[PDB]
Amino acid sequence: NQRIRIRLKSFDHRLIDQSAQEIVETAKRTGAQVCGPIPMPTRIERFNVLTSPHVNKDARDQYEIRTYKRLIDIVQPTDKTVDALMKLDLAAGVDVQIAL
Amino acid sequence: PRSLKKGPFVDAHLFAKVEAAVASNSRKPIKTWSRRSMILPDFVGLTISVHNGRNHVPVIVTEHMVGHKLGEFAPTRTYRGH
Amino acid sequence: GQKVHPIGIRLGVVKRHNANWYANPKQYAEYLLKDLQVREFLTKKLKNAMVSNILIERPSGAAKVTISTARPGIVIGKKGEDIEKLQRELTNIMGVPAQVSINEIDRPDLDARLVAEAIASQLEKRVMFRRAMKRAVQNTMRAGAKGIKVEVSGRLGGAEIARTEWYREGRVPLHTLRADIDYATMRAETTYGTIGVKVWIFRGEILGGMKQVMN
Amino acid sequence: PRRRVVAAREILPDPKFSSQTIAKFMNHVMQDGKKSIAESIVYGALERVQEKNKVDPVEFFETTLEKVRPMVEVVPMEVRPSRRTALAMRWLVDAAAKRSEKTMALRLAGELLDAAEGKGAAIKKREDVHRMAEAN
Amino acid sequence: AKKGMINRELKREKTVAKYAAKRAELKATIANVNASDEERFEAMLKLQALPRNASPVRLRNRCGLTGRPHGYFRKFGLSRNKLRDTVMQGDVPGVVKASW
Amino acid sequence: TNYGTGRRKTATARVFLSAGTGKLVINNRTLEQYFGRETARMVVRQPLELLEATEKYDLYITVKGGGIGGQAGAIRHGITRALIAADETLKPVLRQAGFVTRDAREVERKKLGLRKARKRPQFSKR
RNA sequence: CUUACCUGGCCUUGACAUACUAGAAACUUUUCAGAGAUGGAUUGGUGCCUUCGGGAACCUAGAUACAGGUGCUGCAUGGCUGUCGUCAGCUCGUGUCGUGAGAUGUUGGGUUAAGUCCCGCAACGAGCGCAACCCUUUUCCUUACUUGCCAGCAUUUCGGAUGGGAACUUUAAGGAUACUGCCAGUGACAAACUGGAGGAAGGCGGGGACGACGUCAAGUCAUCAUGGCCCUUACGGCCAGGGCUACACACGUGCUACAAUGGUCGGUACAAAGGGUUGCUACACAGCGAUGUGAUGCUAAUCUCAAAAAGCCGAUCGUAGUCCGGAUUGGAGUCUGCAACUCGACUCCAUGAAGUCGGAAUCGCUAGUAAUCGCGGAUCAGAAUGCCGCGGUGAAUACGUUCCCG
Ligand SMILES: NCCC[C@H](N)CC(=O)N[C@@H]1[C@H](O)[C@@H](OC(N)=O)[C@@H](CO)O[C@H]1NC1=N[C@@H]2C(=O)NC[C@@H](O)[C@H]2N1
Repeated sequence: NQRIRIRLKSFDHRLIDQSAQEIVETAKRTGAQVCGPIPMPTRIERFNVLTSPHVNKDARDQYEIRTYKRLIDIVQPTDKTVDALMKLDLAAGVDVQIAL
Repeated sequence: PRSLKKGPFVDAHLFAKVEAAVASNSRKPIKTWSRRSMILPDFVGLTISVHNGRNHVPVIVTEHMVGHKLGEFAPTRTYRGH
Repeated sequence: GQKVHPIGIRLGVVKRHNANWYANPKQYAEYLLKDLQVREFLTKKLKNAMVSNILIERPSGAAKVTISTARPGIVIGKKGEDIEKLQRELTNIMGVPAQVSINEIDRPDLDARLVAEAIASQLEKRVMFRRAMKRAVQNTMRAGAKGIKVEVSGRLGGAEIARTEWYREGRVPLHTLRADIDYATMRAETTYGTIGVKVWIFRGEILGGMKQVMN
Repeated sequence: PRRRVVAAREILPDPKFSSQTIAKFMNHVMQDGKKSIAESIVYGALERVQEKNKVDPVEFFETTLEKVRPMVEVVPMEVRPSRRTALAMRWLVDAAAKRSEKTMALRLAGELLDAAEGKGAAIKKREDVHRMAEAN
Repeated sequence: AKKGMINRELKREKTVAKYAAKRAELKATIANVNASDEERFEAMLKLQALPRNASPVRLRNRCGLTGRPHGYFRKFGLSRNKLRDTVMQGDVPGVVKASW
Repeated sequence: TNYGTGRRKTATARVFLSAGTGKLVINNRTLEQYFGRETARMVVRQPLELLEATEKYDLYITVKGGGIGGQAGAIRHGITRALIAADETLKPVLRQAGFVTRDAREVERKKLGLRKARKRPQFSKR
């Protein structure tokens, strides 16, 4: 039972899509079979910040930050695939976790 | 109130003083700032000066007082009417 | 009469972030605090090197600081010892190994912060305030921007009653979200208090959206 | 509205009888969005009248509404047809609010029955309005 | 804030870290049921005899830049006044204006 | 054998329609044990009553999300589009009766400085 | 604690910065006096780099320039914010007229949500505003098939539970579509306006963000910065206890009610969004209960908060200050915390106040709106009827501009 599984987290969906696309294209080069990417539900968190220094309760900025997630499976991988993926260059703004 | 499984709370510096007074027979008042200590049976018959914010007011402990906090007998606010 | 921040409003629309890293919720605060420390340190240390933009990346346990400068010789040093010294100081500050990359601006007059710094320096060098902003406006317009607005506020000329002057030339479409507008602010410290300087520079519209910007 | 002319909304026919007038009566009865409670009240009021005198509920309601409709309002002016039904319905439901008897279903059935014969605060309201109109 | 208050917070934060291990051990002893009631009672007395600043209940979250004690926002470590400026000039990754 | 999808106020219904003798089932329950209130049952049954074909089909329905009214509306929409997929000539009649439109009304968000979508706090001059 | 205020106890180059001088690694145990701040003893350790002459870290001791100030001036200022007001306007160059301040352009007929668009004209041309580009929701398509899904087949402990399937719902990236596009009138046979078909949607489909030149010496020296003034054995700094929670009264904003369209008891359905490793906890046992103990999964489309409530069915109460209401008070407890007296939340027993729809007057709202029902979060050891969000059920009325306000 060999199946690599990769999870990606980011604050920018364009960057996360770039990384996932490039990862699957790298794996197909070594020739293993790929399932995904599977988009997972996005986390959205929101904050209300008073803008005035002293007193205006109705004057606020509303900010949000989003966490995007992607999941990929590599099934029946060859010997080249594992070290190629581990060699793959890290892109800033994206967190990648690899599990056996 | 404080949970029964924990037992009563008494400040250590007040407890040592009251125990010394009990072991001796001093009639000198004890002087404390510990408004939060609860009156135990050993406190009965003694004189404790409890701070109220500006002065230490004297309290003679009777049998009924046991179970209350010391600060209950030294009010902190002054009111005489409008 | 209060205007939204021109970069804040179009962040994530046509403009990217000066910080680009991911962190877990329990590391976000420490990362952000150390990044702010780095910015505050670099501003002071390169006050005289025409630094405009600082970009911070954390790929994995390491930091890449990109400094956009118009005087690369001063920042790098005669032999390149200064970049190493800066790398050591920033490594100490961040607690992780750090590296520095220089990005040279080709046209300083097209940049918002450099122009504001020049106006503020002249104002505390006691040049009459109306000459400095006309000079900056015509310099940028000749450099080839599509518009510029300049504003100065405070005790202009050492007067008792403070006031606000401004001067605009060209196009400055603030409400158009896809417009590419650069903005900066500075403080000039004079004998009679603080004077504030604001600059807007418009350099055409960004077509294709953030898909084209490739965020 | 000073700018434009609004269109009255489209109320749906009642499910169990298919009567738009009965649906409107339900909407006048309902409070706080409790359509089920309003429907229970309306049906309980209809069944009492059907049992005490055997008429088809739809026709009986229409005929009683026709009796209760007022021809003049509030300087008399003339009412539009929709205001006729609105005013008649509102008077019909208001009287049952003040009537005796404990439950509202029977309180409404009492007014429905008595208005058919010609006694009821709803009809007295129409009477007073027409006395005022003929006075002016 | 005044410099005295900022230094006072640092002193409290130092004392807490100084006594954390002993405080945790004493609380574990109190929670231990196998130990004798006499042992638990002495553990309680030692915990009550520890210095006041060792208790984490006395720390107050302050802005990392200014020391403001109101409007803290744990996720960033900054109070609202500095949070708004740093966000709006584009130095906090992932945060944007929110509309929905 | 034919399929329809209906939506109304966060509720979604998937409807399978086939030839049969009036067997209708929702979430492995009968209509009367599923919908307690009775207007909901007419809302569900309307599309077949309009076509006079109550006894000519079997309906297998699954619904998720929303409340009792929204689920009934979604089921009605799904039945209508399943019938349209079955026969394209019934669409004029169904559109005339109005069952084809997707009701796009939804809950308005709460706004800053307001108690609700539109309601304001009480105001006073002095 | 916060804390800036009061009472009392203390320190003086200072709790914090730099420069000068000397000595010690820095640090560490245990104990006594005291309310603590502090003071006095008692231990162990004595480290790293080093052209090793020493240096670095850190502390202590001395000296003066200084530090420090939530002290004053928002009428000396920067930055930031409210308001007219999402109101439709506001300006410039070159010409021409006038001794001149100034004027024209920007005016006049339609039309629009709009200085939006068409026509005429000593004016000819530009800029900021309006619209659009941005987010979200409504229909369809492609990519993607797990932790999410179950139409067809198979097993089954009838639990998508299992083998399987990639259909459907969903998740979330990228696209398509709506443009007066077509038909009938209207207008000047301009702009534009009124009806119809198709279509998920028809004339700006709904909501959000975005705030023009300027006004109010509007607000903030207590977020921060900063000119000037002022204190510096005290207006600076440390501590314990108290106060910010007082109470003859007056006002603003809310919550719960005054009941039968209801209260109580039993049975039984249907959400969305969000939080969780110092955390959330399945399950079992103990307790009337808040909770306690053991134990299991979870760094989460996987496990959990979690019971949605109003709703539906059956019973009872029969208009009473009540089987309405739930204030106040006596007694007994649980939890957080070093510690709940002043001054926490919650649980159980008992008690059962005012209140029977509210004077003159005044406020919100035009549709998934008002009304009503529950659910979540930030702050946070604990402490929401406030604030910011989420869905469920779901109305009535608009003839019109005469009057009130802008
Ligand atoms: N708590 C108050 C503290 C004292 C103030 N801070 C002192 C202050 O500000 N003086 C200012 C200051 O000399 C300067 O103003 C600027 N900007 O420097 C001048 C220039 O007008 O005006 C003074 N003020 C005035 N007020 C008066 C007014 O309105 N009409 C009449 C005449 O008396 C006016 N002048």
